[PDB]
Amino acid sequence: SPEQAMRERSELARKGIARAKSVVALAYAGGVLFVAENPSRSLQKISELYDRVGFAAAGKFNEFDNLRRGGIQFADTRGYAYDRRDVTGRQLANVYAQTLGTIFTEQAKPYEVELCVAEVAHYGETKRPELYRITYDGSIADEPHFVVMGGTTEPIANALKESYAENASLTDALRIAVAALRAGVASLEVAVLDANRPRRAFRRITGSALQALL
Amino acid sequence: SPEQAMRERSELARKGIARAKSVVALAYAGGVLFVAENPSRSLQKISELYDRVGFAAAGKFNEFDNLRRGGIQFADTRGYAYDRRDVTGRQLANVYAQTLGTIFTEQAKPYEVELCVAEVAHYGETKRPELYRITYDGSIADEPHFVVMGGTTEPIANALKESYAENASLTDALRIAVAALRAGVASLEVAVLDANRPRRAFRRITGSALQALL
Amino acid sequence: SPEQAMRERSELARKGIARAKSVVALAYAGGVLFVAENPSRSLQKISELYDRVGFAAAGKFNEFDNLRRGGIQFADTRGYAYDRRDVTGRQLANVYAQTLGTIFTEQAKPYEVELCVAEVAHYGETKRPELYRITYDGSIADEPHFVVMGGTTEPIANALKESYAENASLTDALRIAVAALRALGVASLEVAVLDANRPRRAFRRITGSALQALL
Amino acid sequence: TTIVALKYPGGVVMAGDRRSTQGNMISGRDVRKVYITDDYTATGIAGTAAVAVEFARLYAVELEHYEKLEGVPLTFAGKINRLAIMVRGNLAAAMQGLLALPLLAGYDIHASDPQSAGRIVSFDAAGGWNIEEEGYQAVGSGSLFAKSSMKKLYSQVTDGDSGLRVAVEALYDAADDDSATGGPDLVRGIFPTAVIIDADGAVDVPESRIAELARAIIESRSG
Amino acid sequence: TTIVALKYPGGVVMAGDRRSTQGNMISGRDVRKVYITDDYTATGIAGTAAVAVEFARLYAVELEHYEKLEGVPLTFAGKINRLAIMVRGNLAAAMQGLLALPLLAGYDIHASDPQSAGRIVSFDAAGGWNIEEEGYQAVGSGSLFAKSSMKKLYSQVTDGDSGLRVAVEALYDAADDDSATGGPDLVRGIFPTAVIIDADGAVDVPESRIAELARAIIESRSGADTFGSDGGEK
Amino acid sequence: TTIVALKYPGGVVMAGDRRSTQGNMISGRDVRKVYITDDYTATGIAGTAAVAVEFARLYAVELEHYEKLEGVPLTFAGKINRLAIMVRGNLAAAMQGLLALPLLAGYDIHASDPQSAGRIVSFDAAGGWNIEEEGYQAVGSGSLFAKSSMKKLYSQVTDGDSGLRVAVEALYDAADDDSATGGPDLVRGIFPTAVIIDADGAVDVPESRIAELARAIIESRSG
Amino acid sequence: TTIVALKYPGGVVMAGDRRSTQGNMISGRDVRKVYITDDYTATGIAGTAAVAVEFARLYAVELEHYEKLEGVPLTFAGKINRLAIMVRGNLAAAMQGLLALPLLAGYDIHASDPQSAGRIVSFDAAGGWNIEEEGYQAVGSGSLFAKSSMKKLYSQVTDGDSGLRVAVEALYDAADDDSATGGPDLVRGIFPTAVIIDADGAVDVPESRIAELARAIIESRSG
Amino acid sequence: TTIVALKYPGGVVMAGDRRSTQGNMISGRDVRKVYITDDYTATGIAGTAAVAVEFARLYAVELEHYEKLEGVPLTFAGKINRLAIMVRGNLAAAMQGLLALPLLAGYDIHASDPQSAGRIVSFDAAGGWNIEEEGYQAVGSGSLFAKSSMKKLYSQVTDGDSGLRVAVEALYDAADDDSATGGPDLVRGIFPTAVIIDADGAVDVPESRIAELARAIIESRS
Amino acid sequence: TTIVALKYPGGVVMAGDRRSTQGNMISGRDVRKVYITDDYTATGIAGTAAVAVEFARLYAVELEHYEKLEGVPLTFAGKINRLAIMVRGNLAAAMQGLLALPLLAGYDIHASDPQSAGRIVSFDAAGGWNIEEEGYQAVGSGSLFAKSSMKKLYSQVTDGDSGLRVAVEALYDAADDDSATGGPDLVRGIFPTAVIIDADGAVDVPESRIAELARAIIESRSG
Repeated sequence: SPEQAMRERSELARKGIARAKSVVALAYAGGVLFVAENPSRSLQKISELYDRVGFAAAGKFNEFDNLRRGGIQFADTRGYAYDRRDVTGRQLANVYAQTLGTIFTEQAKPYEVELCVAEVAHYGETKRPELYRITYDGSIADEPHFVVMGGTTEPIANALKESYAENASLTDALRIAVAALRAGVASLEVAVLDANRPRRAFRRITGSALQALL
Repeated sequence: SPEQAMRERSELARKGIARAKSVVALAYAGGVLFVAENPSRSLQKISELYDRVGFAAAGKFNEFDNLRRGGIQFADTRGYAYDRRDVTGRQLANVYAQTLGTIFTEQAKPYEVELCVAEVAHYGETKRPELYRITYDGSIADEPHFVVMGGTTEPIANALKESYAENASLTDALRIAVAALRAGVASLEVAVLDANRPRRAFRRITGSALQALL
Repeated sequence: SPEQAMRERSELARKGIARAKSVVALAYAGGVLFVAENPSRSLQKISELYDRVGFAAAGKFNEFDNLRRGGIQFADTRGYAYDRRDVTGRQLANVYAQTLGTIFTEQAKPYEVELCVAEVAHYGETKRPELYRITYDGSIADEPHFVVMGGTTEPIANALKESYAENASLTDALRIAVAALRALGVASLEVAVLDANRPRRAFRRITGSALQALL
Repeated sequence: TTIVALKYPGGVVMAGDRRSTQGNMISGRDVRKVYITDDYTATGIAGTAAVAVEFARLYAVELEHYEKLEGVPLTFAGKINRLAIMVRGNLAAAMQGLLALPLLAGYDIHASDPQSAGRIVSFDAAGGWNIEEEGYQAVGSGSLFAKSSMKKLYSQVTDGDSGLRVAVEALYDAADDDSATGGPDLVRGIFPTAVIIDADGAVDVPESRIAELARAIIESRSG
Repeated sequence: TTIVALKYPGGVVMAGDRRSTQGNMISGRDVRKVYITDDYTATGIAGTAAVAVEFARLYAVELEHYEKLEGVPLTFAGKINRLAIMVRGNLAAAMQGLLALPLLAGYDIHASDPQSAGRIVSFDAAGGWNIEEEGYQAVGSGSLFAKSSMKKLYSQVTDGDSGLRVAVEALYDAADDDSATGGPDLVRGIFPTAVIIDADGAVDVPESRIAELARAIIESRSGADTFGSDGGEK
Repeated sequence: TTIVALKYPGGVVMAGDRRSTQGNMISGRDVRKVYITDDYTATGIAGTAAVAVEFARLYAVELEHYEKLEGVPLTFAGKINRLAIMVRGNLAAAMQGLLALPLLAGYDIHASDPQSAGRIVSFDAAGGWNIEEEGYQAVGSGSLFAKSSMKKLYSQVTDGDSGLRVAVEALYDAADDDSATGGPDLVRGIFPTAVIIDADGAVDVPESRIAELARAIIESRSG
Repeated sequence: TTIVALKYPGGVVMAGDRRSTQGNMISGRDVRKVYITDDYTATGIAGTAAVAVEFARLYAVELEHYEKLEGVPLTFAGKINRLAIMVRGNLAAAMQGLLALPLLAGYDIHASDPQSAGRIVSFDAAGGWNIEEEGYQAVGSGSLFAKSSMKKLYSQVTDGDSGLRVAVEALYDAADDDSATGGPDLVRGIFPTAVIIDADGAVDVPESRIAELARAIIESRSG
Repeated sequence: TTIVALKYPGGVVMAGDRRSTQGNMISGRDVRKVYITDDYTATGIAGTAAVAVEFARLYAVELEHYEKLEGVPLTFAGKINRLAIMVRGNLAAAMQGLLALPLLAGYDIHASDPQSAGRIVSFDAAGGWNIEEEGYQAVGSGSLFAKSSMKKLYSQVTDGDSGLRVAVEALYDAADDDSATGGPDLVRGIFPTAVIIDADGAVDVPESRIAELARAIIESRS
Repeated sequence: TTIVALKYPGGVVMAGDRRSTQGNMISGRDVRKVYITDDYTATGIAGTAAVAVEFARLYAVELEHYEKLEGVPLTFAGKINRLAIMVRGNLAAAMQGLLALPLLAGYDIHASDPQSAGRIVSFDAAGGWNIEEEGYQAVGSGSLFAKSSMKKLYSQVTDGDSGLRVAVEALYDAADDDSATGGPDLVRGIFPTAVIIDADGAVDVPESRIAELARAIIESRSG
């Protein structure tokens, strides 16, 4: 039965996503903070899509990595075609949702992925950062404060719901993110979408710089 | 049903890999040492991918040989396109993982192979050698000390873990590898990624030289 | 079950190969000797692939004949592309193994064939002849002395293993091959050799009065 | 053909002539060459008339198509890039005698200073574009005469009305020095068309005001 | 059009003029010809203006695309190869009147000696590239005069400021001997644009410094003309 | 441009000049025209510089690709055939001005006599290759003068050093009779590059040795 | 060939001559050049006769095809656009020697004022179309003479009959000044064909009325 | 070459010459240029002989193919359209030296008045067709002379026999003023061929009748 | 270039010169132009050297490929047809300056009479072939002189040795009357290459015998 097939696909995708690490992304005063539990040094679950757009995902690496490459290609093509400022995170989220829905419906096995698209305002501009979560079935939701993906999210979601504070500095935001993720440096990947950057906002904080903030 | 087929393919690939020989690759002072239990003289399980990148595999010959040819083609295309120094073992490992995942998911029978991509630093440069292992399903793991593939790995892995020593010389590394592999020069294939070489690190040690080393 | 399908294909191929005639190839002082049980006069199970490369097969004729034609095409293309001396029996064996593995895995029915690729040294060169056996599933093995394919290989293999003489002459090698095969005159046997003493093309057929005299 | 565009504090104005000729013969007397592509941009195209009309229609269609698809209008630089792409793609036909040179004037809502939001962009035959910084630009056969007249008359521009008068006078000079550019036809009552763009959008200039300005200029020239 | 680039201890500086012409007519007065492709390289392109702008934009897009896809920027030789491939591909359009000759200057962070990490690369119409190791290079119609001026003025380069002054003076000489190259426009206050690359990255030179240097050069030339004569006749 | 190659007992040596010209103007002074494609062959290409660099890079890539794929290097005749195929395929572009004439020198490890294992191969515009039996060859604009000098100087070649000196002197003669060929620049200290191939492989000749030989030749011809 | 069309209060009238020539030789004497495309538009095409007939047939087929498919006739501007597209697509054939210039006259039922619902559209070789505003237009070899005659005779147009007389006189003048346009043949009784379009549709003018008008014009010219 | 066709009360008659030349040399003396395409139409094609024969064959094949497929013959206007399409498609080959100009004559069964059912259609190099209302038409090198002769001789046409005589005399005049057109050969007994189409169909005119008419004309002009 | 072939009782012999030129300059002195395609046929090709070598290589590969595929060698007429097809296919390249004219000499084992089994086939630029029935044929620039010499010297041919001597003398005459054909070089000891085909197959003639014949001819012509 088609309903039974949908149930099987949903259960498979949920089990696959729950078996991976947990990724948390929350907005702060300086933009968007990305914190992910990644023991590997080569594979990265956080990347840059465009000047003011970031990427975060959790699940099977070979799937969301391909999706990240496709999104980068789409963003670069759109930027070169019309203009760099015509590229927005909403378009990337819509394309990701459509692609994931098509994969979930037509392909033999759905992608066990959970994407997070973040967007910050341009330089010299004021706007609340935007967060988008795209699920394995194509559903897309808008989160105003934080996004938690991968693994067991309920304890982390409750911890963030209790401990979140808007306009917090980078240090406090990192502390809150790590504390909620537990519920070290060598097992965490941290990147920031710094809204104060002139053109390219994405920036990675690793090594002694990451240790200093902890 | 999808999980039943997933377990079926996993068991098939595991049984296929366990029925083959064992290959050991460990990083020593002079680079990376490759030792394989290969009784044949024409068929080879160890090969060169690029100037500072090696290749090792175990399992069905016609599968990992095709993978080796594809990797060589990709590496040469990348080197001629941008530059030789732009080719890194990380990109080759990612391509291998993606290809193996696609084969495991979409093809009738998964490849019964287990790959090892090793990379040493360039000439006049200091960097810890990198070891990557890619499995049948597509998962890629980073190993800092040694990689064991094919056959019964647990005794060999434990023997290496007890007998491993960093900065070991070539003779000591060969002795450790042979001793762990047992748990003759006519049925052993030996290759080294010598970081002391100017451009092409790969070099085969066969004949009386291997007897002198052992 | 995929395991059940693999076992079914293996049994089908083994039954197909065992039901055919027997082909034996052994190395001697002057090169590689090919002796095959072939009652026919037009169909041949022994052929030439390149200057120093031979071919032997047993099983369904229309399958290994197509494989032989493909191998000849590959050898000629490689020889014209780079050079004649760049073509070796190892590459032909690898191509045959890959093709047979693909056929055994993807095609509806695996080929009931068993190939043998032999290579001798060039003119004025000393090198042990190389013998390769390729099975229906793609497995390739290196044989230093002799290869036995087709029919009941156990008695012929044991007879060769007991009667094999290194660096034997052509007449002694032919006698040993025939005696092991029977465990059969010019009308039901096909004989060809890879004469390493030839300047360029080593393949040569020994039939008719010459074969009877050599017998 | 001659199309002019100049910047005034708080907006931009574009005007064009009404004559189309086939060699020396006059084939048209009421050709409209200034189009309103969207709420805040106006495009004037010179050269072959058919290519100009097709370019204006296709450009407006493309801009509206993008706006409807994405739910947000293109940025000004995006519009410039699309027009430049069209001009570059028209090069092969331009070499055969179907040349079309556009002129883009618009108002930037997202610009910081409202009084300097006016924009004038000129294009060449190779598709290259340049944002004008001297306040005025012209295209067409009579472009040089109109540009030289505006060079001397631009100091009198202080608002929209003065800018419109200067544009009309520049068109009058271009028609006075170029036979392919039509002047104000008092016998038939045909006058150049103009478009004024400001923070409230792009609107067409009524014929009565342009007629009054042209009559004033003619009376000034006669005396 | 004329773009100059020269090496100084600890970095590199590239500058270009501001004039675009259509035959003898002057169609542009503030055209910018020097671009910052990434954090450590600058590219200047001469020839047709449209092709130059398109090439600069496409090259920057390609470099950033590779950096985002792979997570590591291209080596300097890789960037050189990509630019040479683009130039070679544009050969058919160049033969039809759409020629574009680029000039690449950058700072090699992976170089051994920090003081000699500056790089200058010149290209030809066939896509061939040569890493200039004499300290300076120029492209454009007035490139010969600027190169000959830098040949005599390169001995004064000791740091970034002296290199910038030498580049401005070379552009002034090129505009003095070439009508297609625009000189310092004191009436409109338009001056050539420059980019300075060092260990801290590539940053645009503020217009005030270039204006001061141009005024000093013009005053020096006027004073020299006042002092000099035609062998004793003025 | 001028590239010379000659055989000496036990090896082969190839040398080339350093000058590139665009008509009469000198555009390059330190161009390297001799490449080490693999451990036992060297390739010198004359003509358009960009095409020469691309040919050398592609040829080295192809040779290494085959060696890695098959686990055994190509025979010398296979390398000759591949280079000839590349030259034949470049004929259409060569007719348009992008001409590239290579020169191949190598040491054959599989040869019978080690002292006669040196090989020199010359190519034409149609891809025809000829294994030289005279013991020397030259390509480029100044090829004729260098070849005529080597014809008179080859009797003095008895080892690697004498062969290198003869090659340097032939390049000096070619530069003395050809303006497109650059001679030893003593002011800038720029000297021709050379490669020596023997049983131990191909190695680059240090600049000090070539500079010393060039100074000796110049002092010999100054008196 | 000469085809004329002029507006009269309450409709529009189109007429054309009957002569087709091959250089100086006369090949046809009864060629019909005015077609009724649908109930409210008439198309006259000048140039090569075969291309004109093919164009009229294809245009009528396309219009009827759209009307049947959509269940509602095209608007007038849609018909103009389709005709312009066809003319632009025939550009290569026109360059090869198969030029065809159409002339469209129609009655817009959806127009606000019934008395000004008549429309005349002219086309150029590049596909450019202009809606005529002076009330008359002509195409063909003798188009200039007919247009100049109508410029003087248009003041007499007050209804359909006077407009028909003016059109016939314009055709007579065009034939009087152009040898490629045939005049009223009184010997064979062959007269130009005309189509009158009004609120009731387009109807062919009977030959007797045109013969009477032509005889009256000839008698007026004789005395 | 010259092919003439004229209308008479109750039908139409088409005739053509027999000479084919290669420059000034005479290569053929009995070439047939008038074909009975179907029961009620005849086609004459002038120009290159090979192109004319191929065109006639292909046109007849197409007409019979449509009739067999649809079970009903094409209308006359449909036949005109198909022939015009073929001529238009042959324009590229015509520009290179393979021009073929056809001439179509037929009898319309579905016409209202039987006495005026005859039809003559002429074609130009661009594929345009025109139904001739003058009563006669000619194609070929000597077409102008034949048309000028028919302009004076058409008043004598009252039935099939008079029309055939007028057509023969027009061909005689065309051959008299044109070297590329062959006249009546009284030494070899070769005469122009003719086809008469009426309500009973299209029939070939016997050679004896045309020989009688040609001899009468020659004796009249001697 | 000049290649000669002639029949003698019991076989056939083909010989060719050793000179390759680029205009007036001599580029090669030991070029081999006669190839043994298989056990009983020999092929000599004149024209561009690269095209000749490629043609010989491809023809030999094709013949051996057919023999291996079918297990039986092609008939002589089949070989002629294959070579003619290759020549016909090379027509476009020949018109561009890459002309190659082959010459085929073979021994027909299947021929009824062993003493008349020799075959000589000549080819033209259009791919046509003709089996020579006069006993000799030549190709190349000096072909006419060699054929005229053989016309007088063919009466002396009685066996293989006399035929070889006549072929060498014909080549000597061709080199005597044609600068593009090289004669016997006594200084360098370079002599023309020859192939003799009989019932036992095709073998290469040793250089010593050809040197003896050339010296005898030179001594005879010296006085």
